[PDB]
Amino acid sequence: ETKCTLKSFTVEKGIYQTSNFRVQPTESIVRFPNITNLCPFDEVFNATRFASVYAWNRKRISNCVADYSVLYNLAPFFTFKCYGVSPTKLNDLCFTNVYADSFVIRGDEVRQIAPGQTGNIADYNYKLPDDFTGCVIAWNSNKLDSKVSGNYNYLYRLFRKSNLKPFERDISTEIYQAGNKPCNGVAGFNCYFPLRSYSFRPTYGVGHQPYRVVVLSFELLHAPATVCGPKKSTNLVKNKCVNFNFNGLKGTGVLTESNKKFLPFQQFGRDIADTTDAVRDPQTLEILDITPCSFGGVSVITPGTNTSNQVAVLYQGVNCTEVPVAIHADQLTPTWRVYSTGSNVFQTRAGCLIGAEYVNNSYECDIPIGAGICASYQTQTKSVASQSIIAYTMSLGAENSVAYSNNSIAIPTNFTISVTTEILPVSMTKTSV
Amino acid sequence: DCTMYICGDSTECSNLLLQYGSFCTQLKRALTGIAVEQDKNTQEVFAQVKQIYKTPPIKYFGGFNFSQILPDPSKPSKRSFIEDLLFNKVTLADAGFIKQYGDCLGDIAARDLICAQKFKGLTVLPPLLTDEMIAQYTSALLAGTITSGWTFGAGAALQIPFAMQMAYRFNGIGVTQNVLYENQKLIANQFNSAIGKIQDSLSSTASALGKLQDVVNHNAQALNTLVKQLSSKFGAISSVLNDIFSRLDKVEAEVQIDRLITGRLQSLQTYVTQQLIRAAEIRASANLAATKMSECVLGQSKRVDFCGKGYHLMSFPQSAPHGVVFLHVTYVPAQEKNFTTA
Amino acid sequence: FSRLDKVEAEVQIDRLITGRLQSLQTYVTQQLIRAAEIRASANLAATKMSECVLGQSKRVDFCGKGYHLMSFPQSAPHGVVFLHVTYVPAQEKNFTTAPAICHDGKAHFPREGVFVSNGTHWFVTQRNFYEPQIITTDNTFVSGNCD
Amino acid sequence: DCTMYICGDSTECSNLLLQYGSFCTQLKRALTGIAVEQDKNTQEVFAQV
Amino acid sequence: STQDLFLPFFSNVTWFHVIKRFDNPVLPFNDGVYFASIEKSNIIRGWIFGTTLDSKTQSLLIVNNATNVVIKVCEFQFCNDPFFDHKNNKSWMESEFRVYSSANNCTFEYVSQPFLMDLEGKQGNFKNLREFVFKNIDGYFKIYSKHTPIIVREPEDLPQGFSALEPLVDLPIGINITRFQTLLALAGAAAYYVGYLQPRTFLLKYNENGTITDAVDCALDPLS
Ligand SMILES: *[C@@H]1O[C@H](CO)[C@@H](O[C@@H]2O[C@H](CO)[C@@H](O[C@H]3O[C@H](CO)[C@@H](O)[C@H](O)[C@@H]3O)[C@H](O)[C@H]2NC(C)=O)[C@H](O)[C@H]1NC(C)=O
Ligand SMILES: *[C@@H]1O[C@H](CO)[C@@H](O[C@@H]2O[C@H](CO)[C@@H](O[C@H]3O[C@H](CO)[C@@H](O)[C@H](O)[C@@H]3O)[C@H](O)[C@H]2NC(C)=O)[C@H](O)[C@H]1NC(C)=O
Ligand SMILES: *[C@@H]1O[C@H](CO)[C@@H](O[C@@H]2O[C@H](CO)[C@@H](O[C@H]3O[C@H](CO)[C@@H](O)[C@H](O)[C@@H]3O)[C@H](O)[C@H]2NC(C)=O)[C@H](O)[C@H]1NC(C)=O
Ligand SMILES: *[C@@H]1O[C@H](CO)[C@@H](O[C@@H]2O[C@H](CO)[C@@H](O[C@H]3O[C@H](CO)[C@@H](O)[C@H](O)[C@@H]3O)[C@H](O)[C@H]2NC(C)=O)[C@H](O)[C@H]1NC(C)=O
Ligand SMILES: *[C@@H]1O[C@H](CO)[C@@H](O[C@@H]2O[C@H](CO)[C@@H](O[C@H]3O[C@H](CO)[C@@H](O)[C@H](O)[C@@H]3O)[C@H](O)[C@H]2NC(C)=O)[C@H](O)[C@H]1NC(C)=O
Ligand SMILES: *[C@@H]1O[C@H](CO)[C@@H](O[C@@H]2O[C@H](CO)[C@@H](O[C@H]3O[C@H](CO)[C@@H](O)[C@H](O)[C@@H]3O)[C@H](O)[C@H]2NC(C)=O)[C@H](O)[C@H]1NC(C)=O
Ligand SMILES: *[C@@H]1O[C@H](CO[C@@H]2O[C@@H](C)[C@@H](O)[C@@H](O)[C@@H]2O)[C@@H](O[C@@H]2O[C@H](CO)[C@@H](O)[C@H](O)[C@H]2NC(C)=O)[C@H](O)[C@H]1NC(C)=O
Ligand SMILES: *[C@@H]1O[C@H](CO[C@@H]2O[C@@H](C)[C@@H](O)[C@@H](O)[C@@H]2O)[C@@H](O[C@@H]2O[C@H](CO)[C@@H](O)[C@H](O)[C@H]2NC(C)=O)[C@H](O)[C@H]1NC(C)=O
Ligand SMILES: *[C@@H]1O[C@H](CO)[C@@H](O[C@@H]2O[C@H](CO)[C@@H](O)[C@H](O)[C@H]2NC(C)=O)[C@H](O)[C@H]1NC(C)=O
Ligand SMILES: *[C@@H]1O[C@H](CO)[C@@H](O[C@@H]2O[C@H](CO)[C@@H](O)[C@H](O)[C@H]2NC(C)=O)[C@H](O)[C@H]1NC(C)=O
Ligand SMILES: *[C@@H]1O[C@H](CO)[C@@H](O)[C@H](O)[C@H]1NC(C)=O
Ligand SMILES: *[C@@H]1O[C@H](CO)[C@@H](O)[C@H](O)[C@H]1NC(C)=O
Ligand SMILES: *[C@@H]1O[C@H](CO)[C@@H](O)[C@H](O)[C@H]1NC(C)=O
Ligand SMILES: *[C@@H]1O[C@H](CO)[C@@H](O)[C@H](O)[C@H]1NC(C)=O
Ligand SMILES: *[C@@H]1O[C@H](CO)[C@@H](O)[C@H](O)[C@H]1NC(C)=O
Ligand SMILES: *[C@@H]1O[C@H](CO)[C@@H](O)[C@H](O)[C@H]1NC(C)=O
Repeated sequence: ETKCTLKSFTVEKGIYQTSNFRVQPTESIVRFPNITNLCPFDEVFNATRFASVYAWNRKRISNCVADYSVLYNLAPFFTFKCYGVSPTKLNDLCFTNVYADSFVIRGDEVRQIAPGQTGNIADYNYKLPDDFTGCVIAWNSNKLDSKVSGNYNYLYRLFRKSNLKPFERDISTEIYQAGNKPCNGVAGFNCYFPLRSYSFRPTYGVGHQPYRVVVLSFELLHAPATVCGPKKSTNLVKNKCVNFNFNGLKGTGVLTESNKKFLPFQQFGRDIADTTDAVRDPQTLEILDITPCSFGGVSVITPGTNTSNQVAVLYQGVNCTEVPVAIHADQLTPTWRVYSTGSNVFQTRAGCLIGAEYVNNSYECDIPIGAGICASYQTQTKSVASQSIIAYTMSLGAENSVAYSNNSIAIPTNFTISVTTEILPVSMTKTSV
Repeated sequence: DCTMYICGDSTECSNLLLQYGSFCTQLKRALTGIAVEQDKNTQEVFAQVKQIYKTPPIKYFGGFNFSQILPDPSKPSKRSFIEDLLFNKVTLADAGFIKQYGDCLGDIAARDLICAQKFKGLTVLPPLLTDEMIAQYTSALLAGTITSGWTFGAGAALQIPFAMQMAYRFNGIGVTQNVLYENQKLIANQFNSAIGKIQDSLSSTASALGKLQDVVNHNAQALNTLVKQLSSKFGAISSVLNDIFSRLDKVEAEVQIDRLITGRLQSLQTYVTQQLIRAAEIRASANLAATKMSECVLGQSKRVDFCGKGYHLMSFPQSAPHGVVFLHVTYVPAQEKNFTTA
Repeated sequence: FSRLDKVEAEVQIDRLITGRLQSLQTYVTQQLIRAAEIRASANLAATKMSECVLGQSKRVDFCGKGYHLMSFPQSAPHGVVFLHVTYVPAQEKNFTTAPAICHDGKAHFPREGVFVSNGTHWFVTQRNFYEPQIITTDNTFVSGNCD
Repeated sequence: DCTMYICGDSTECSNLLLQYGSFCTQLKRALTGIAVEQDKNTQEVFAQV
Repeated sequence: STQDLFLPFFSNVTWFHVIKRFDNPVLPFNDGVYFASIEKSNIIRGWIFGTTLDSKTQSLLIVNNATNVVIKVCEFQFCNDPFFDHKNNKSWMESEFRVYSSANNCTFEYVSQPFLMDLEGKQGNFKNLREFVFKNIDGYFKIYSKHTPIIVREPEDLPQGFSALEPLVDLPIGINITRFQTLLALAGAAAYYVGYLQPRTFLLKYNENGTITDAVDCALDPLS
């Protein structure tokens, strides 16, 4: 791993950083609230009639299991367009407050139901905001609701004094004026009843025949959930690394029981970095801490490669008892499990040091480990002999008490003339690009 | 860890990061370059003696009272009285002490900011020279100075009586050595009183070690900013990396994620540049501090105002968190009379 | 450019332009920071040329470990090597010493150097090399009474 | 003024700038850091009496 | 740090006070409202919200009657002096319901129990403070509230201290609200206060229990 980090077949004497170790999760976990009934979707998708789009009807969907697949398998209603999610995720995710908005329009006006659009249908009777999270569904209804004498009980507001707000509804029936004079009462010149009808007769041209529309406008991922996709809760587990999901909040971490007192209206807690670090469990109402699985830097300590291939490893910031628990019965980022055997393990103040043997006698610092410890390759033979990596507390210099006394002096009877080199950089290579 | 900072616990973000590759390795190499410089700075300043001098058990020095700048053997840490004040003025954040995880999680996870930085892959590494080994080098420089004067700088330490060392100093400032011996009890009482005022100042006022606290506050501020930058949306749909992969297809999730990758990678590049510029400023201070160790502790300097306001006599080094404190001793002329001259 | 239209080739190329331009900006910043570090070394090397080659420096350990005598500059690739020459004192002896000699009510101090005894006699010697001399009114000066 | 430099007299650009936020505050703090250094340099050089 | 519609600090709330004196006036409701009453024995019972109040367009109603609640939005024709009669329950109880004459096209209704309980155990003259915030934002009407039983101030009002409103309810009502009004019982001694929300950056302090415990209105003064 040091050879690949440095991109070399020969590694010089030193301590080198390498890829951080990370414990991988041992299982996946899923939690959703135990809502067992399939949602009342079909209670709108095959029903008597839908409201006139000037007075579009809004249904709240809650305390139930969504399954988009079983409805789309039944329903002749062959269309999709999404804005805040992919359709492929709708089966995976879960939702807070869910409203289906139900109405009828012409097949060519379907494009106006997208967010940010304009034209009188979008301006005067149904508006989606620029940050709409949801999808638009539509289907032709001429097979069921178009009539050759006409079905004029579908109405839309052609006139309004100003463009309406997102998710406002307007059922006012007072007259409207394009002439500048007060056209009071029931009519006037250039003045109008504000609602019109659709010429839905089966022999019409394409895109004028009736389309039934439903817009789903769900909130998701940051508030207590009431409608979930159809996947199944697992058991809960604690003190172990897992791929959790709570209410659609995917993440890898270790769960733990918490004393963070979430108030009744809360569902998630977050850190200064805007990430979820606690979450109340949707099945049993307790708060769980979320911590990232155990990880840290890995430093490799080597003599020069042309001196030897044996190396020691420092797991920086890690308590030594953690490394025997980091045993490769599961996956870890470093695949080279063999260092886990230990027997010569030392807890330095800088981290758990493995493969170097700690010795009681000091030396000059050869490779710096940290916090007063250094490591070196030498023949450990104080008492057949072999080279190994030792670790030691560094010497500062020779011990020397001074023979001071209140009337003693030392004076040199001779001298040495010594010549010493000192080397200083003056320049670096000029470069142009 | 650029991978855990940019792509916090995400597999698929880590595979998009590799399209940049070498960009993270430049950051790792640059921060490792700064980290080795800190140990080198500390060696240049403190390891100016190849022998560890001890002071003798008879603590008498012509009436000068070093008992508050020398080690006190009774303390578990072998620092002096004045060093044990200095270590309380500078409130540190994380000396790289290992976290046994149970100290990171639970109650402490609610309020401690060091564990929160670590969970974003930002780690403070320990110095090679611990505060006890810096206290030992500082004791060696001081024991050398009070028992042997400048001589331990130029060769082997040669003993001299401390009042005869002070006479050599007085000749150094152009005052004839009889002016020491005729006034030795006064010169000692003045020095002992002046050392007493160092403890009083450092025990009384907070606004003294600001030059060292500012270095801790700059690193703490720069990491708190770098943690807070993870909140930035960079024009993506969200900050939360999971909430993008949980809501989009691999074709346009890659547009929402590449923004967060670009913005977070630029945030690390800014931190490393800001750290290199400070490390250059700290180095310049370490080169000055090593020069003052050589010219004010290992010698007497005739340079005006280099070793404090006055004429330089002697200086005594004391360790402090991330720094050095020099107690400079200076002769200052006090009561002038007018004379006629020719 | 061999695989796209001018309308979306401009999206694929602008990425490479943005990333490569950021790579040069990083190199120039990294070069300016080193050039500042090299300059600081050149300012030191010019100061050592002035104070250790063109002169003798009384600054402790500035011109090498010892007492500075002379230094000789040598060129090297991108740098300078100084051969510093230093007097280092080598073979010390313990002596008894005193701050003053009392002779005739008057107290005597060394003019230059220090008083020493081999154990029976007394001498003046210069501080940094043992060369003993008989104590005289030419080796010493007087100030005050002995008490 | 990063707002004035980036989003010169524009309201809606200023609201897009806030999606970065802290990035401008680092610039303001860094330039304020240089500005206090100039006064300190001038005190160190001239105010020696 | 958050930007929302909040009540600016040290702002002039309008103050209303019943006795034979009554004050049921219609007030504007622009961007949203802080409403509070310092109250005993339930005299205030709810609010009307709308734009016309005379069935030509819908309007909202909230009421706490004797044993429960109603929340409804409809083409109401509200009575121009809406009130209830009880006189401390001296000899008769709930009987007349002067709130609307008609309720034509209705598009949401809800019913519950007796909203907002009193303090427990009582104490001498010990009144309680009811606080609310009402917002209307892209079809949703959002209600936040707090209750704090606190010792009565006498010439003073709206007492010094800090406490945060929890979120109560969200109603998907889909209507323009521009004006609002308050419902009272017929004597009592209730007082109420109305303030207007404005867009304003607030910096909030959360303690280790995660309750908001202090705040700075960043536009109040240069120190803020
Ligand atoms: C919500 O309802 C509001 C009131 O029903 C409405 O505001 C109204 O808008 C019209 C048209 O802008 C105004 O009509 C008057 O406009 C000016 C004076 O404001 C005059 O020059 C005109 O001749 C005409 O009289 C109303 O005065 C105005 N009323 C109020 C109280 O603002 C909003 O537009 C509605 N908002 C939505 C999103 O539906
Ligand atoms: C001061 O230090 C000098 C060393 O730096 C020292 O010089 C050395 O003196 C010894 C004799 O005392 C010489 O030893 C050799 O002498 C002859 C050969 O020349 C042989 O008989 C001996 O076996 C031995 O090999 C050293 O060679 C000589 N070194 C040098 C560099 O000249 C002085 O004697 C010292 N002076 C005082 C006053 O202490
Ligand atoms: C060198 O300066 C030192 C600081 O002024 C001074 O130390 C102080 O000495 C006094 C007198 O011995 C101590 O006074 C205490 O003595 C005992 C200690 O158990 C107590 O019973 C008394 O009540 C009283 O508090 C000081 O405590 C002591 N201070 C310190 C920091 O140790 C030295 O005496 C001076 N040395 C010389 C030679 O003058
Ligand atoms: C301390 O150093 C002293 C000076 O080098 C030394 O004293 C000297 O010792 C020699 C003998 O080794 C004397 O030589 C004399 O011998 C007799 C004395 O009566 C005379 O006939 C001779 O002519 C000759 O003068 C030196 O005169 C003598 N110097 C003095 C000033 O008395 C000591 O021996 C040394 N002491 C120790 C303890 O080492
Ligand atoms: C408080 O006021 C509420 C309305 O102002 C009132 O609600 C009313 O309750 C009655 C009885 O449940 C309803 O009467 C209808 O009930 C069903 C409807 O299908 C039928 O069996 C009955 O024949 C009758 O039509 C009212 O419709 C209902 N009013 C509304 C608008 O909700 C509460 O009962 C009142 N509570 C107290 C304690 O005063
Ligand atoms: C965060 O919420 C905590 C739980 O409610 C709260 O702790 C509680 O604080 C009170 C007041 O200090 C304690 O009251 C008791 O204090 C001692 C015994 O510890 C007794 O002398 C008193 O008579 C009284 O009974 C509660 O015991 C204590 N509860 C717990 C479980 O420790 C904190 O105070 C809250 N934090 C803040 C900043 O308000
Ligand atoms: C040194 O002398 C100056 C002024 O000259 C003296 O003037 C006479 C009063 C007398 O002292 C002569 O021997 C000298 O020639 C002193 O300056 C004065 O100081 C006082 C305050 O002490 C002040 O009121 C005067 O205005 C000053 N006058 C001037 C012209 O400066 C100075 O104080 C003397 N130095 C010392 C150490 O005493
Ligand atoms: C200078 O003297 C010290 C100790 O004082 C001496 O003690 C006697 C032995 C005798 O020499 C007296 O004239 C002095 O008063 C010497 O320190 C000793 O060194 C030896 C090794 O050489 C060691 O075994 C002892 O333990 C040391 N003792 C102490 C108390 O330090 C010192 O070596 C002398 N200096 C020189 C240059 O010889
Ligand atoms: C609002 O309510 C009124 C009264 O209920 C509705 O007016 C009646 O509507 C029905 C059904 O279309 C007609 O059969 C009646 O003849 C109408 N009566 C009168 C007097 O107009 C009105 O349609 C409703 N408006 C909306 C938008 O729902
Ligand atoms: C590494 O972690 C273990 C805990 O798993 C620490 O062992 C604990 O030590 C404390 C103090 O002696 C005891 O009170 C606990 O009972 C121990 N716990 C267990 C389960 O052993 C160990 O001290 C840590 N090591 C380091 C170097 O921090
Ligand atoms: C549609 O709904 C009716 C009830 O309204 C039901 O009888 C009928 O079987 C349903 N048809 C289909 C195709 O599901
Ligand atoms: C799940 O639902 C069943 C029956 O609906 C109930 O008995 C069980 O308690 C629920 N689970 C939890 C955790 O409450
Ligand atoms: C490294 O060791 C090999 C022998 O294994 C030797 O040939 C080579 O010259 C050595 N290189 C250095 C720089 O020590
Ligand atoms: C170091 O020496 C002690 C005795 O002082 C001994 O108990 C200990 O085992 C030695 N250290 C190691 C690493 O074995
Ligand atoms: C040194 O001399 C002083 C007197 O100045 C005396 O108090 C002390 O005990 C002496 N100590 C030694 C070790 O000679
Ligand atoms: C509050 O109202 C008074 C008038 O009664 C006025 O003097 C004062 O300026 C107002 N303050 C604010 C902040 O509106």
